[PDB]
Amino acid sequence: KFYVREPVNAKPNWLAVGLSVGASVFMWIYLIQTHNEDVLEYKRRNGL
Amino acid sequence: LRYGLLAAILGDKTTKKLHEYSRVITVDGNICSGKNKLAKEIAQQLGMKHYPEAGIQYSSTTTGDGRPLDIEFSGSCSLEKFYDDPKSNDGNSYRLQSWLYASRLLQYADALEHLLSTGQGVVLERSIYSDFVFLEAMYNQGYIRKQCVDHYNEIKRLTLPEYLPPHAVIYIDVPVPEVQSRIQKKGDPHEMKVTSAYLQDIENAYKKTFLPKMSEMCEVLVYDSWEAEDPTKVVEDIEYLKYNKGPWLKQDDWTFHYLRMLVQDKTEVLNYTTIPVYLPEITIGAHQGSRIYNSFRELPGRKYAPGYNAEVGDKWIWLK
Amino acid sequence: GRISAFLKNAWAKEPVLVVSFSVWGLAIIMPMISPYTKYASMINKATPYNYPVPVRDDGNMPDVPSHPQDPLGPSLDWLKNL
Amino acid sequence: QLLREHWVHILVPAGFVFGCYLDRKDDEKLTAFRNKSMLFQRELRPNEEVTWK
Amino acid sequence: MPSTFFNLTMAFSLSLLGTLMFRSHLMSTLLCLEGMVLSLFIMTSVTSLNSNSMSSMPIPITILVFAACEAAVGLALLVKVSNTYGTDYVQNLNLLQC
Amino acid sequence: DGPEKNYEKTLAILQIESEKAELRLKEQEVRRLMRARGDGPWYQFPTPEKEFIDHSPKATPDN
Amino acid sequence: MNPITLAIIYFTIFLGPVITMSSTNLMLMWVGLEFSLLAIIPMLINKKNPRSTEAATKYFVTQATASMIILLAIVLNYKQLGTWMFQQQTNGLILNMTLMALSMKLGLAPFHFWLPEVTQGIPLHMGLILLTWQKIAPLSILIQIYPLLNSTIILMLAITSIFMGAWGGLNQTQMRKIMAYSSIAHMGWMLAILPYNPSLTLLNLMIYIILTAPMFMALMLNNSMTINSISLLWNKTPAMLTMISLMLLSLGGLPPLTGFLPKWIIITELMKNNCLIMATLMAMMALLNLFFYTRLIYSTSLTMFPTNNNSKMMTHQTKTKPNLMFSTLAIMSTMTLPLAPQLIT
Ligand SMILES: Nc1nc2c(ncn2[C@H]2C[C@H](O)[C@@H](COP(=O)(O)OP(=O)(O)OP(=O)(O)O)O2)c(=O)[nH]1
Ligand SMILES: [Mg+2]
Repeated sequence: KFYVREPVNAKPNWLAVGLSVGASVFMWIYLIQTHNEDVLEYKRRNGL
Repeated sequence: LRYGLLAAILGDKTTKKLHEYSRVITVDGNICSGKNKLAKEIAQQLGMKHYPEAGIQYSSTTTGDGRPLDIEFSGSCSLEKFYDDPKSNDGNSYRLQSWLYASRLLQYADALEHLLSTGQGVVLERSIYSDFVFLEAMYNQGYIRKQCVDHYNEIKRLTLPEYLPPHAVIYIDVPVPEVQSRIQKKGDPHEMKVTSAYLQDIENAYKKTFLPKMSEMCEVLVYDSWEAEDPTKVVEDIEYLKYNKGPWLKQDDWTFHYLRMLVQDKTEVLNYTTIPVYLPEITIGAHQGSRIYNSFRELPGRKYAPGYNAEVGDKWIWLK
Repeated sequence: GRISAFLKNAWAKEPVLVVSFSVWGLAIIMPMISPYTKYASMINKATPYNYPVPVRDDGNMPDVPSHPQDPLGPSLDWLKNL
Repeated sequence: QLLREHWVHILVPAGFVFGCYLDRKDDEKLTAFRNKSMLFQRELRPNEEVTWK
Repeated sequence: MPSTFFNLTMAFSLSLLGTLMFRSHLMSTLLCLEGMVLSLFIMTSVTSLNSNSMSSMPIPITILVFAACEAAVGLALLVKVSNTYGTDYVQNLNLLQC
Repeated sequence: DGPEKNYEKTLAILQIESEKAELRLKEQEVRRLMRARGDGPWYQFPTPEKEFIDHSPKATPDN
Repeated sequence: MNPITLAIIYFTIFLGPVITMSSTNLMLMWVGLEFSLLAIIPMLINKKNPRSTEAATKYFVTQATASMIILLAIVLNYKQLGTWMFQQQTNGLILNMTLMALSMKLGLAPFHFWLPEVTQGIPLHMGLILLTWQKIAPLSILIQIYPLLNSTIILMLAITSIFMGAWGGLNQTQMRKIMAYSSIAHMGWMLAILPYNPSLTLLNLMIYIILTAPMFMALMLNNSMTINSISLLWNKTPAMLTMISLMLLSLGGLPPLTGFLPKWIIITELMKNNCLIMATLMAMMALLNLFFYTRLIYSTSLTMFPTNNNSKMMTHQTKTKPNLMFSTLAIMSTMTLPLAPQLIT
């Protein structure tokens, strides 16, 4: 116990950490799926 | 959860958490006349938070580790040096006055935040409303100059009307020879080097100027030492004291909320104390400011925001 | 219990706001309850403020009547029996 | 612990390798006239498929 | 109708020129503003009635309501000026120059 | 690598830049012509919609 | 203000320009303009001081006169064409009065005399609200009628807007007045590019908004009203001077900052439409704008002005004030120039 007042960021905001990590993971997975779907759609449309 | 508009919506109403003893009480008096003991006893037997006199190291004690910092970080002004030589050419007197007013403003903001957050009353010793007494005493003694007086008055006009006046002002009237005798009996060798002209200037500033401006807007409780030196009649008067004047009656929940935000953000509190008015008494050059600010930054626990300093044991820095 | 007591002593001390709020609620709910609500729109539709322009028929439509005194068409017997 | 202490010494060589890689990518991108310049229009050797990579 | 519409447009122009040439009375300035508002109402109403535009006769009602709320706001501002300065003189409103 | 690689890379770069030059000149001409006489996709300024016109028979026969 | 009227006032402030942009009717764009004006007036008179009352009164009378001129133009168009939209053959007098009144609403010169004074005397967040949000709706009305406007009148209004804005921002010291004449110069640039390419007008508007937001956030961090007040920022918040310098150089239009891109593409399109003299004069006045920006940079970042004694206590205290989207807007307003083909359309 160093600071005389309890810091706001003394403990990590676990809800914020979980929401941010899950959001980043979700956008990464959705990005990979949409990129693969766009590649497949482009190849199907152009006959490649 | 940090206090804010969302907390006010979900319910953090100051008027809901108020009670009878939720009062701002300020004890005032001359240099050495029973001011500390009476405030402590009043707060103890009224269940109120006692705030002693905000010294030079008030910000040092209330921020960080709470140990007193070096003098060059805490104002670079010495009360002992002022007592030894009040007319020094380096402007120690006005630097001490401005630093003590800033400390008193921070203490008043802390007390107001505590009262608005917990509902507990506060008993301050010599708040911001009775520091112009010391200002005018040094001006009438020739210790400071008219430019310093104008700058202090400008800062007081900038910061003072944003807060609420105390509910009660208990004053200790005391003769200058009695103050001199008590100062001699205390034994501080720097403190015996004070002049009866300065003490009379303090007492005259009190009687002529401080008591009336408290008088038309809050409850004034002048007592002698013998009316004092027994903290039961004063508390009885506080009990049988009616608050039917001042701006405290006109305050409602949202005014309390905005005042709570103002006193909970310390940067807005000390915003106008650092106005760019370049008096040579308080102006600090770029090189000295650079060195002082840098050394305060490698002071332990002050390099980063609180909770992010790994040298003092803060954990989960990478995760937050 | 407490809610019933609150409306009860509200009605005791001041009935103006109670009557106004009850009239407000009744004005909301009664068009959703009464069976005559559609009949106002039917009457407003049936009221002939404009000339009914005759149509040139090719004989492929038998629902339109050739004569006003015909059984065919939107009669207002419901309006007469209303 | 040597890799932990001297990890700063690989950033500039990594940038050099990355710059060589990007030069190679630009070089294979600008192949619209490979073995098509009239100064260097020659028949391909049987042991090779491109004049330059 | 063209002569009366020309008269209405000249009335609007005169009210606009009066608004642009200030006198000591912000009340008089607001009155010139409603001279413009009233001229706008008559031109809109006469145009709608001449064109038989029953779909657009609500437009005068909307301009009246919106301009009336705007003038209520302006009257509140003039009340604030009269309270802080004693009077509504526009030359008292000049300390934002520097 | 050799001089032929740089030679043919320069040829490809010059071809790309010349094609970009003629494409930019043509799009200047296209935009100028279309703005002067809007008849293609670009510079199609709006026009009130015919779908909001009443076509039902009305009270006045002379419409 | 209690949260009920705070929500109502902010919702109407939001709703005004939204109705103006979403609306295909001249009447509805008008009513959105006075939703914006009426809803924002209590926010100017929120502080309840004589300067705020002065700013609110001047702002009200200016917007009321301009709104009445707009309604005059709408009514005259309604008589002449029988519709509620300047379609193709409305009168040039009507269109010029519309442009006149929208320029009066925007505060560009020679109708610029109220904007520095209205920006002064109000809090910094209301200066940000004004100088960013209150201009999208008049720009929306201007963009909807781009092929009908008068290029001569627009070019005169634009070049004098940049002239007066550059000279004012050169003149004063106050941060709010500096930002107001900066706004006048930038609206001059947007107005000049309006008749030829409204897409570049929108691009310049977004670049100016994402440059104006972190200026105003940085000012609100310490309520620095003055050049001296932002000059002692090194003692208060030293971790911002680099971004202050970068964003002020971006506001000046210096490459490789992304604020060079609006001026560059505007000059390019103007030269596509052959107004070389106008483009040269605009760029020289932009150099004047960059001059007062560079003086501000010299005051706040590259030199170190003398400080006070209570700044030690202010450094003793902590702060959680600066919000998360300050850095995002700062980075997007500094280092976006290689994405110029993506930014333009
Ligand atoms: N110059 C100056 N001196 C001050 C100021 N505030 C307090 N002091 C001095 C007066 C005393 O010598 C010393 C301690 O303050 P006190 O008034 O509390 O004195 P002390 O604790 O000795 O007596 P007490 O029983 O509390 O009244 O600080 C101020 O604003 N200016
Ligand atoms: Mg004491």
